[PDB]
Amino acid sequence: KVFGRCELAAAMKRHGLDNYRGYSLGNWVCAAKFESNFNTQATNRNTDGSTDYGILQINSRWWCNDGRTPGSRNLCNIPCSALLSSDITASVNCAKKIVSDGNGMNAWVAWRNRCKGTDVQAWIRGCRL
Ligand code: NA
Repeated sequence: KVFGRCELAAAMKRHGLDNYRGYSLGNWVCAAKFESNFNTQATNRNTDGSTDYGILQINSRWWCNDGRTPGSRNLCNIPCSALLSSDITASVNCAKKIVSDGNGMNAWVAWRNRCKGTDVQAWIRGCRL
């Protein structure tokens, strides 16, 4: 599923991501934009041989199992394929664990490089939330 911007904002809010660990909804929508372009089916191979999965490009090195990331963890206790579903529940539940890990949203390099410090509220502009 390719979410609309406000459609994804509404879904993230419903699942309690808005101001989760003190990150406003616009931060999460901004991260999703630059990680996945709002595409639940987005997959990207990392140089270390791990893969990033779904709207928030959750890495198989730590968070989900894909069966092909040697020496990796599955700290969200999910198959990485569950992160590609049209229903973002699994991605959000796993993102809540990632952002609680100590470095907040800096875990998402694209958030640090493209969203951090910017006018992230622009990403929920005009949304009925
Ligand atoms: Na893994």
